[PDB]
Amino acid sequence: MKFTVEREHLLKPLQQVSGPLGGRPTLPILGNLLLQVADGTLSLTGTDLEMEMVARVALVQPHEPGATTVPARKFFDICRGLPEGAEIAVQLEGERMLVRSGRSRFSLSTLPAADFPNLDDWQSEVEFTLPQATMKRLIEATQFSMAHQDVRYYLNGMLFETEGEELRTVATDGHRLAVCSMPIGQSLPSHSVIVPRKGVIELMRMLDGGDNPLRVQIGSNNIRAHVGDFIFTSKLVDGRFPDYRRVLPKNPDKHLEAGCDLLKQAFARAAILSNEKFRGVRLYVSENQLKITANNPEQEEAEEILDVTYSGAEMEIGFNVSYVLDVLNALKCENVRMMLTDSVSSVQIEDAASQSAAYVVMPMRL
Amino acid sequence: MKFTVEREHLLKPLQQVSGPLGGRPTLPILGNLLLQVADGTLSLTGTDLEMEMVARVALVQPHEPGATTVPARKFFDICRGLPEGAEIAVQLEGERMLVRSGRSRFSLSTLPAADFPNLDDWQSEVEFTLPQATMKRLIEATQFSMAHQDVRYYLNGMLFETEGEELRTVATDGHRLAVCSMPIGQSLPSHSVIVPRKGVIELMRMLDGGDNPLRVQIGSNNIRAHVGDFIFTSKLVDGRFPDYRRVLPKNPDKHLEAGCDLLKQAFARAAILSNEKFRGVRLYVSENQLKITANNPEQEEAEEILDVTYSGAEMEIGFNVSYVLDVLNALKCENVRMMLTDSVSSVQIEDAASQSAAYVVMPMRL
Ligand SMILES: [Ca+2]
Ligand SMILES: [Ca+2]
Ligand SMILES: [Ca+2]
Ligand SMILES: [Ca+2]
Ligand SMILES: [Ca+2]
Ligand SMILES: [Ca+2]
Ligand SMILES: [Ca+2]
Ligand SMILES: [Ca+2]
Ligand SMILES: [Cl-]
Ligand SMILES: [Cl-]
Ligand SMILES: [Cl-]
Ligand SMILES: [Cl-]
Repeated sequence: MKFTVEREHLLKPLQQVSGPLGGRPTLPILGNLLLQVADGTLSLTGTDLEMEMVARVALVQPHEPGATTVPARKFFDICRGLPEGAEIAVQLEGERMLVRSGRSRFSLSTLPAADFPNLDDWQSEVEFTLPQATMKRLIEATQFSMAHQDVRYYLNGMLFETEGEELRTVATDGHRLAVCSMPIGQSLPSHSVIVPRKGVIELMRMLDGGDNPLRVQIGSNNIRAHVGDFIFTSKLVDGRFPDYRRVLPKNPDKHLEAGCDLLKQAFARAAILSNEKFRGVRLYVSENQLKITANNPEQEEAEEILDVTYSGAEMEIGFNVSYVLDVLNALKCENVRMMLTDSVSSVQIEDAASQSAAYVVMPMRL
Repeated sequence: MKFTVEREHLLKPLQQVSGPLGGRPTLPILGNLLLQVADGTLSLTGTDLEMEMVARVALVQPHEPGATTVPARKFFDICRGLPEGAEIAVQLEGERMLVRSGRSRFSLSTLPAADFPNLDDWQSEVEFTLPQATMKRLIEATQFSMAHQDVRYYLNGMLFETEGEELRTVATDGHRLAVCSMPIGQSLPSHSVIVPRKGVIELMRMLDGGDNPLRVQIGSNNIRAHVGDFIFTSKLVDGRFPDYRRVLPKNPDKHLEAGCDLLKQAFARAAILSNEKFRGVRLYVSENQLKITANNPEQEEAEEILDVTYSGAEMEIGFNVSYVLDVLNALKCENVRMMLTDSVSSVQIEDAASQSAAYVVMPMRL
């Protein structure tokens, strides 16, 4: 195996296939990158045995086919540390990979490519394309509502659902939920899968905000995403994910509208004097007014009063203010709508000018 | 006690006296800010019993004299959380301190000002002034060479020495040393003191880069620095701080000059394949050439060759590459001079254009 590639044509793929900072790995070889030269292409692969990242680099300079594996971080750091425009010449010498550029020389330990884990081929059952910006919006809208290392593994992931011409994400941890839907202009089969946290992170990381579209393929136990000359694949998560349709309050009779930032800053200040564990705040809604209160065990108290748009019946309700602040921070908009029912029911929160995303927060008895 | 102050006039002082995050106070009340209204001035004080930060703010709106203490972080966060232009009205009502602005109300728990530790008065023995830029230069030149939680506490601090018309800082961890001297245009007595790590951090934090000169007072066991309407005091550290004059190599006549960035990038690449614990690299100097090599226990190897300016005798020497990189990162200059003796002696490193700072690194047997 031999190749010579310009620094700039290696750096991006090497970064693409790096994956998360974890370790120590199950096998030593999982800390290595698989390098394969065949048919005029260098392929670079990283895996943790469940997800896999593969980049392809066309080789315009002379090259010889073959494969090896090398320490991923060291190889990347070497390439990154070389000067702009550097010609990175790679070859094998016994059990080492030689990397040479100008008067810089490196010798890295290898492990056999034949020993690198090859995940099984699988069959696509659902396929669609969408802009990178749409995937970005879908994941960012909901990601914060995924559970955190819950024993119910399925809540730690994110639902991806096709219905009609829309892709939808749902995330929930039992206490609050987020759902976002976006049209992608294709007739889709009705289907849903659960992508694990680590897969969601990589789906986000692979977006570069350039013009390449995202091509997705869903199998029975896997999902693949292609962007340019990069492929990411992840296992799916088993389990039945909650139906968002059952979580949206059935028929909220009361609607409140307010400036997002004004509302956010009022909750943020009140939150300072809320219980550090339970984070409870109380809302009192009245004609065009919201009063927010908070107190903690040492009897410190916050009160905020705001003008808002509200003509419904007066009511009182408690919420975990972190959950509310999470939502207002994910809504990146001028005005918000809160859809209420009563003090023992959930609230739905949305951009006042868009129903693309909805958020549900359950009340607290206070 | 009563005052009303405009938010932006309160925020800077509150931040000035906040001190470090991640605090373990040795008395609960040290988590509180001391507020004192007297003679038309609000003073704000924070302390950990060893250092103390005091800000004074002139009160142009009605006020009433008195003192109390309140949780520091909550008070700051409340004021920071209020909108731009907010007027903050504060009133002490027994066990509670009321903080109100617009339609935002807060009540904070108080502890009596009478219970707030008052550090003893002490006598200045050495005094001088200097531009803030000179203090910044002196600290930034040497701070990185202080030890990291060494059991010899003096090594964790920074020596401040007056000699002639110069102020000098020295920092060392027992293996590498940094020293920087700057003229301050005043005839000084000969004196040296050790400022603890936390004091160095605050000396740096209190610089605003404005025209306010730094006024320094040194006593037998304390130091004080005044800038504008802010005073910082720190206890000094006991111990026998190393004499930099004995650490500088006596006759380092073999002088090598090289571009800082080229030297740095070569060391940074070689470092990748150095021992992760011991970080050893070897330097081979010869006419107008430097070769750097590194290897680790897996027998991975790096080699770098650069052109340099060198007409001395040939020699090799081993160094901890992290220490060398730390120096080159601190220098921020075009060219560097390395001043060598032999394979069992230390190296002195300087900006080739300035002798105001010097750095010493001990050799390694490799
Ligand atoms: Ca990588
Ligand atoms: Ca070389
Ligand atoms: Ca495969
Ligand atoms: Ca999962
Ligand atoms: Ca209404
Ligand atoms: Ca005032
Ligand atoms: Ca009190
Ligand atoms: Ca005092
Ligand atoms: Cl190329
Ligand atoms: Cl370079
Ligand atoms: Cl400060
Ligand atoms: Cl030579």
